[PDB]
Amino acid sequence: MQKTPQIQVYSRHPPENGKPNILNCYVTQFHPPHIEIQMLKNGKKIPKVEMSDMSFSKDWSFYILAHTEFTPTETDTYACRVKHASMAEPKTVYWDRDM
Amino acid sequence: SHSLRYFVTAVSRPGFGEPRYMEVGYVDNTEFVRFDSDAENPRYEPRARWIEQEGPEYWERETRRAKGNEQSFRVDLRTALRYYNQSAGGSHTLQWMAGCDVESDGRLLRGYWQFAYDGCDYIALNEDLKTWTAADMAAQITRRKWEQAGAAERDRAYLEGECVEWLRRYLKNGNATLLRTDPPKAHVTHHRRPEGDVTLRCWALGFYPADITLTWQLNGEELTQEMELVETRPAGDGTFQKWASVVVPLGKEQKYTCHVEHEGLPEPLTLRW
Amino acid sequence: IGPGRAFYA
Repeated sequence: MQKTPQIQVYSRHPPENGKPNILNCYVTQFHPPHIEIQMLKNGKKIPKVEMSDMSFSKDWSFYILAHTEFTPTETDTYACRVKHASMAEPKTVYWDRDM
Repeated sequence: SHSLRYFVTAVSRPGFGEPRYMEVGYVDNTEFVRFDSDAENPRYEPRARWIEQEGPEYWERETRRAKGNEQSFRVDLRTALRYYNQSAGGSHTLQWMAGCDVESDGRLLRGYWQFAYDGCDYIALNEDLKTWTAADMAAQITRRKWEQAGAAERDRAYLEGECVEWLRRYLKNGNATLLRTDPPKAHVTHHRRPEGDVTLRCWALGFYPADITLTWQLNGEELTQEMELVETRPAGDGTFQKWASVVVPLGKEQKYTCHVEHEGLPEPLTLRW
Repeated sequence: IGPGRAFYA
C-alpha cells in the first residue's frame, strides 16, 4: 500500500576528473507509482536529465532510471533528490565517487 | 532462455480525469515498445531500433489492442471500488503482467498472466495455465467469474500461441543487440573503515546480458554470509553493472580474491587488490 | 505482440 524507494547513484565509467561521463539515479521498490526526481549539481537542479519510462518488477513495486551526461571535478558534488508519498521529507542521496 | 513480457499499469485520477493507462513491452530486459494514455496522440511506439522496421499494420493493431485494454482497465477500476467498498475520491492502481519464458527449441517454459490491486496480488494464472489463484475474497468473485467464462483457456492460447511465436521473430530481427554479449570490465577498490578494518569492493561494469556472478573468496571458499551486494543496476546504453564487498582485517587483503563469471568470460576472472 | 483483455474483473 506504500513502499519506500531505494536510491542508488552511480556513473557509467570509473570517474576521472575532467572526463565526460554519465551519472545515473536508479530508484526502486517504491509504491505508489507517483514520484518526483531530480539530479543535483552543487545543490542546483541539473536542467537536462532523461527519465526512463516507469516500470514494475515481479514483486509489483515500481522502479525508474534517471541519467545525465556530466564531467566530474575535484570540486563538484552530485546528488539525486526523491520525493515520494512514503516519506515525510524528500530523500537526497549523494554520489559517493570513491566506492 | 528468453522472455517476452508486457507490463501494464492503470492509475485512477479522481478529480483530474481518466485513469493514466500504460503498457511496456520487453524481450528479456530490453524495453522495445510502449503505450502511454497521456501522450498527445496515444499509439503504440518503438523503444528499440530493431522493432521500428515493423509495418504500419503491426503498429495500428497494437495501438488498437492497447486501447481495448485501457477501456477494460477503466472498468475494472470501478468494479474494485465496489469489491473493496472504497470511496470514489481516492486514487488506485491496477497492474497486469503477462508473458512467456521460452527455451531455444521454442518450447514454452513458463507463462504468466497476473494482476495486482493497489500493489498487492489480486489474481494470477497458475503455472498450469488452467487454474487461478485469488489473493483474497474480492479476487474470488473474479476467479469464479473467469472460471465460468472459461477465461484461462483463451489466455493460455496467447501465452502458448502468439507470445512464443512473436518472441522468436523479435529475437531474430534484433539478434544484433538482444543476443549480443559484452564481457564485464572489473576492478576492486579499497577503503579503511573506522571500526579498524577494510572494505574491499569488487566492481563489474558495462556487461551484457544481466546474468552475472560476483563473489568474494578466501582460502578457496565462498564468503556467502559476509558479502554485501547491490542488485544488478541498469544504464542508458543497455549494459549493466554491480558490486560485491566484504570487510577484511588489516594487512590481510592479499588473502581475498574476487571471482566473476559471465557469458562473455571464457573462464571466470579472479581479481585482487 | 501483447496480450488482450477479454474478461472483466
